[PDB]
Amino acid sequence: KSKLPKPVQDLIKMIFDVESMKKAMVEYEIDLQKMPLGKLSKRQIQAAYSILSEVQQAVSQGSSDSQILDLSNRFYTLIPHDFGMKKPPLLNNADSVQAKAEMLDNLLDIEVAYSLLRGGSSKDPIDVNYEKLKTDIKVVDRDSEEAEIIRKYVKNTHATTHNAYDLEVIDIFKIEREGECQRYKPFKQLHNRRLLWHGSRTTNFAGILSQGLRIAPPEAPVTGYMFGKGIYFADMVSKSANYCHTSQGDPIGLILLGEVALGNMYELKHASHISKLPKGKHSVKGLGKTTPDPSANISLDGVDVPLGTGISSGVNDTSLLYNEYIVYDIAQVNLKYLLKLKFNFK
Ligand SMILES: NC(=O)c1cc(F)cc2[nH]c(-c3cc4c(o3)CNCC4)nc12
Repeated sequence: KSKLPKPVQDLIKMIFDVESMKKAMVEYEIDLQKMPLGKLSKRQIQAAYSILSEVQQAVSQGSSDSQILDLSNRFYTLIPHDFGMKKPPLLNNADSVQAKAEMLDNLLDIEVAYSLLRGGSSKDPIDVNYEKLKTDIKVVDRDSEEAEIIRKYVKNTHATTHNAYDLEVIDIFKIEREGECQRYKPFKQLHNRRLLWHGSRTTNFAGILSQGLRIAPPEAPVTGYMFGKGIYFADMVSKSANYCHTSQGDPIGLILLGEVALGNMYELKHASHISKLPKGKHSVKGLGKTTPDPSANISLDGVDVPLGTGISSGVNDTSLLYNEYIVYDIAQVNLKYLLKLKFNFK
């Protein structure tokens, strides 16, 4: 006998789905016989990051192949895999290291979700797990102007290059993470506050909601980030929705709208490797060739919502088709909405 609206209950069910957790491990080709979901360890995972860092430093050092193979095997001992016919790829290159690092990040949030679900007896089922997210979740009436702005944002900022799917807003939730208002308070005085997209895999949202958007830990390899270890956002919904990793088998994804206090944006057209920021700068803006039409930006409770159609930016010589935004302090993010999206594939 649960009191939450059904869409909120359906959200709680999808994010605490144990079958989805195991399926994600299977897709990563983890050996579940040797490392079940119930044995995932934050300490083992932390050590796995560190080994990936040693591997990364040894590609760049030009170390012996015996030293590299040995490090790559230590990683596979920490996180056992089952590749069937092929061999476990040697971890001897940036792209192999980044793939295992992105997987470790996903694994950590899966550990957060499952250890939450298995943590500390007369309340309704969906409601006890809802409380573990420490997030107030309310459904946004579809008939509201609130909903109308959000659907125009989604409709107008789908990229032309991301032709593989269309998007339909199923549910719009307004969320308030416990303690995030207070944590965000100092940065509300930063100028240039923007409502931006951040996509992630569904198996990440129990961790995202209970802990907020986080930065990769220092043990993690420095390779693989266009703008270093930070929190990344888009102003084009499909650039973030690509990060849901949804498929035809599971075509439902979750995407966040976060208020991000950008302040004075360090504008860059190519990969730069300071995670440090210049004095007076509070964020990085990667400049894309296409940007939402600035004329159609609107201000909503003092926050810019760039809902315009993508138009040429005039920015030539950039590695980026579309903008992105990075902040390096987790307190610069106040999560506002969680969208349940339907992907209708080609
Ligand atoms: N999630 C997003 O919505 C998103 C939106 C953007 F406009 C740019 C992004 N870049 C990344 C991202 C994730 C990882 C890396 O970059 C580097 N390697 C580790 C994992 N995410 C976004």
